[PDB]
Amino acid sequence: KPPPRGPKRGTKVKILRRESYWYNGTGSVVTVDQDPNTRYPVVVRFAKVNYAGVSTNNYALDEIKEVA
Amino acid sequence: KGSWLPGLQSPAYLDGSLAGDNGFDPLALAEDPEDLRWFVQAELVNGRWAMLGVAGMLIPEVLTKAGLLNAPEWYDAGKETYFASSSTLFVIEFILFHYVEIRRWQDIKNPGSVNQDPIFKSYSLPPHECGYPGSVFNPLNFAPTLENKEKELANGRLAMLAFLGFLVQHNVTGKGPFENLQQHLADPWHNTIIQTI
Amino acid sequence: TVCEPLGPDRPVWFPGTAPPPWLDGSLPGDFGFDPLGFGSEPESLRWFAQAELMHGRWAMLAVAGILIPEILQKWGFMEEFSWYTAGEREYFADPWTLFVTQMALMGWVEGRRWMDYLNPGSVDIEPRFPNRKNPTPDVGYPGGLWFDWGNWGRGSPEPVMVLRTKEIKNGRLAMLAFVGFWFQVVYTGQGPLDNLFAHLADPGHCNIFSA
Amino acid sequence: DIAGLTPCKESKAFAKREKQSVKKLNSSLKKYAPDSAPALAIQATIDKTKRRFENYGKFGLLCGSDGLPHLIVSGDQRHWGEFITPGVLFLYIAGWIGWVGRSYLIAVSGEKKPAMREIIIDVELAARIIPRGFIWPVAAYRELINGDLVVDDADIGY
Amino acid sequence: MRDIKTYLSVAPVLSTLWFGALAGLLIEINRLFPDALSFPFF
Ligand code: CLA
Ligand code: CLA
Ligand code: CLA
Ligand SMILES: CC(/C=C/C=C(C)/C=C/[C@@]12O[C@]1(C)C[C@@H](O)CC2(C)C)=C\C=C\C=C(C)\C=C\C=C(C)\C=C\[C@@]12O[C@]1(C)C[C@@H](O)CC2(C)C
Repeated sequence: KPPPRGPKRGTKVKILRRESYWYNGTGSVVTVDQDPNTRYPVVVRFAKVNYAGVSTNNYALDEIKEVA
Repeated sequence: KGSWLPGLQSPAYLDGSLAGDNGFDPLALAEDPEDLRWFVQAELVNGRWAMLGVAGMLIPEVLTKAGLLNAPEWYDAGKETYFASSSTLFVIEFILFHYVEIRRWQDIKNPGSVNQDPIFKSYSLPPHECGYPGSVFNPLNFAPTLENKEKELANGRLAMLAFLGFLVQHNVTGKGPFENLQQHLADPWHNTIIQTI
Repeated sequence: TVCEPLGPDRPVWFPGTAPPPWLDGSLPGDFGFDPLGFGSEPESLRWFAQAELMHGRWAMLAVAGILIPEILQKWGFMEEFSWYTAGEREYFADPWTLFVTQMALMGWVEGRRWMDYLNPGSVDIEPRFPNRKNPTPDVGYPGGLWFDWGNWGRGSPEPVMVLRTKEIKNGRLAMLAFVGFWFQVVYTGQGPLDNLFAHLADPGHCNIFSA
Repeated sequence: DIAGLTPCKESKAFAKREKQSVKKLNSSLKKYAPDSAPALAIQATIDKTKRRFENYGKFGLLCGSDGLPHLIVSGDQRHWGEFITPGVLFLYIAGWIGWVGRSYLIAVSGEKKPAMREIIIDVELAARIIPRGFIWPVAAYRELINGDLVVDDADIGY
Repeated sequence: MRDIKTYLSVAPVLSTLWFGALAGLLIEINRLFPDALSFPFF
C-alpha cells in the first residue's frame, strides 16, 4: 500500500548521471529496493559492457528518465 | 498478377493495386511507400519520353531510307543547319522546361495545388489523378481505365529498353539501326554482337 | 514408396558392416555407402540425390553420343571421327554463338526446373480437361504425359523403386564410362572402340602398363 | 600544353626512353636460342611495352620535359581520363561498399547478441543484402530526406 | 555438416576466399589491359 518508488519492471531508462560510462544511455531496470534508507536503490542492466567489465550499477531516481 | 517467376511469392510492396504489378523488385528498393510513389512517377515520365524518343529515332530513319523524305540521322541532326542556332533553341527549351517541370514537381509535393492556369480563372482545370493529368491533356475524353495504364507502362518499359539498345548500338557501330536490321535479315548468324567485336 | 531397411533386404556394399543409421535406403540405388557422411542432414541428402539423378541422366546422354557415332564410323556407313576432337569441329557458326544460345535456352529451362525444386507443384505443365484428375509429382519424376507418356514411372510395368534403381545404377556406371573415356583420351589418342579392340587383340600386354 | 607540357605523341624524350628501353631489352634477348620460351616471353614483353608507348601516344597525355607522362587534374574535362571519370567510378564503388556494410549492420542489430553475427556473418542474410549496391546513391538520399540517416542526442548504448 | 557450414562462415576463411577472388579479378584485368594508366573510353 505504501507506493513503491522507482519504475515497475522492464522500463527502459535513460541515464541522466554524468560521471558514469552510460551518460545518455539506454538501460533496463531489474529491481528497486523499497527501503527508504538506501541512497542508490535502483539497479540497471545494459547491453554494452564498460571498461571494468561490469554491466550493472546503482542510481537514485533523480538520475533516471522513464523513457519508453 | 503475373509474377514473372512462376514459383516466387510477390513481396508485400507491390500488391496489385498499381498498374503493371508483377513483384519485379529482386532488390527491395521501393519497400518504402513514398519512394514507391516517387519511382512510379519516374517510370511514368521516363517511359513517356522514351516512347517519344524511340519514335523519333525509328520513324525518320525508315522514311528516309524509303525515298519519300530526307532527314539526317538522329545523331547526324545536331551538326545540321537550321533556321535557329543551337544555343538559342536550347535556352528557350531551358526556360520553358524550368516552368513546366517545376509545376509538375509542385503538383507532386502537393496534390491538387497548382491546378489553375494562374493567368485566367476560368478554363483552368478539373481535379486530376497524380501521374494522370486532367482535361487539357486528354482532349479525346479517353476514360483512364485499366488495360490502358498497363498497356502504357508495358510499351514504355519496352521503349526504354529499345532506346538503351539504340544508344549502345550506335556506340559500338555509329550506324543506323534499321541498317543493322537489314544486315541481320541478310544472315542473323553472320550479323550479331559477336562478329562486331 | 517402399523402404529398404537393414537386414537381408539391405545388401550392404561392405559385407559384415552396419550401414550409417541416417542411410535408410529409401532412395533407390542405396547400399549404405557414405563413409564421409555427407548425407548427414536431410536437406543435403535430397539436394545430393537431385544432383546424382541429373548427373546420371546427362552422363547417359554423353556416353551414348560418344559411343554410337564412333562405332558407326568404324564399321557403319558414315565415318564420325574422333569425338574428343569434334569439340573444335568447324560448323556454319562460331562456337561462341552456339555457347550463348545454349546458355540462354538451358538457363530458361533449368531455371523453371530450379523453381519447381524450390517450390514443388507450383511450376508444372499438366493440362486439365474437366473431370479427369491429374497426377502429383515426386520432383525428379515430373509425371504426366509429357515425360512419362509410356506410363512407365507409375506402377504397371515395374514397381517404381526397382526401375529408379535401374536408372541410378546405370547412371553411376555411365559416369564412370564418361570419366574413363575422357581420361583415356588424355592418355591415349584413339576412341573407346579402338582401345577396346586393342585390348581384345593383346589382353596380356596391351594395357595401361604397355609402356 | 598546360604550362608548356607537350604531349609525347610529339615530344622527343619519350621516344628516347622508349628507344633505350627496347634497346636494353633486345640486347638482353640475344643470349639464348631465338626460339627458347624465355626468349619468346622476352620478345613478348618487348612488343608489350612498345604497344604501351603507342597507347600512351593516343590519349592526349601531356608529357614532361624529361620524357614522362604527367597527369592534368586541374578540372578541365579535356584531360579527364585520368581523374574525373576514375574518381567518380571509385566513389561509386566506395559508396556501394559503405552502404552495403551499414545496411547489413543495421539489419543484424536486432538479435540476441549481435557480436555472434558480427564475428560469424549471416552469409544467407549477407547474400540477400549484398547486391543492393545499385541503390546506394538513391536510397541513402531518401534517408537524409526523411532524416533516418543520422541521430541527434543518442550517443552511448545504441 | 551444418557445423562445418557455421565454421566456414567464420570471418577468417570467408575473408581469405573473398580476397583471393578479388585479387584474381584484379590480376586478370591487368592481364587483359596491360599498364592501364588512363581512362581511354570517354
Ligand atoms: C528492344 C530491344 C532490342 C532489340 C530489338 C535489339 C536488336 C538488335 N541488337 Mg541490341 N541491345 C539492346 C536491346 C535491343 N537490341 C540493349 C538493351 C543492349 C544493351 C545491353 C543491346 C546491345 C547490343 C549490341 C552491343 C549489339 C546489338 C545488336 C543488335 C542486332 C543484332 C542482334 C544481336 O547481336 O543481339 C543483340 C545483343 C544484345 C546484348 C541485346 C540484348 C537485349 C536484351 C536481352 C533485351 C531484349 C530481349 C527481347 C525481349 C528479345 C528481342 C525482342 C525482339 C525479338 C522484338 C539487333 C538488330 C548487334 C548489332 O547491331 O549487330 C548487328 C550488336 O553488336 N545490341
Ligand atoms: C567402366 C569402366 C572402365 C572400363 C571398362 C575401361 C576399359 C579400358 N580402359 Mg579405362 N579408365 C576408366 C574406366 C574404365 N576403363 C577410368 C575411370 C579411368 C580414369 C582413371 C580410365 C583410364 C584409362 C587409361 C588412362 C587407359 C585406359 C585404357 C583402357 C582399355 C585397356 C585396359 C587398360 O589398360 O586400362 C585399365 C583401366 C583402368 C586401370 C582404369 C581403372 C578404373 C576402372 C573403373 C576400373 C574399375 C573396374 C570396373 C568398375 C568393373 C567393371 C565394370 C563393368 C565394365 C563390368 C580398356 C578398354 C587404356 C586404353 O586406352 O586402352 C588401350 C589406357 O591407356 N583407361
Ligand atoms: C561499412 C562499414 C563502414 C562504414 C560505413 C564506415 C564509415 C566511416 N568510417 Mg569507418 N571503419 C570501418 C567500417 C566502416 N566505416 C571498419 C571495419 C574499421 C576498422 C578497420 C573502420 C575504421 C575507421 C577509422 C579509424 C576511421 C573511420 C572513419 C569513418 C568515417 C569517414 C570515412 C573514413 O575515413 O573511412 C576511411 C576508410 C576506412 C577506415 C576503411 C574501413 C572500411 C572497411 C574496410 C569496410 C568494412 C566492410 C565490412 C567489414 C565487410 C563485410 C561486407 C558485408 C558482406 C557485411 C565514416 C563515417 C573515420 C572517422 O572517424 O571519420 C569522422 C576514421 O578516422 N573508420
Ligand atoms: C532502361 C531504363 C531503366 C531501366 C531500369 C530497370 C530495368 C530497373 C530494374 C530494377 O529496378 C527494378 C525494376 C527492380 C530491382 O529490384 C531490380 C532492378 C533491375 C534494379 C530507363 C531508360 C530510359 C530512357 C529514356 C527516358 C529515354 C528517353 C529518350 C529520349 C527523350 C530521346 C530523345 C531523342 O530522340 C529524340 C527525342 C530526338 C533525337 O534526335 C535526339 C534525342 C535527344 C536522342
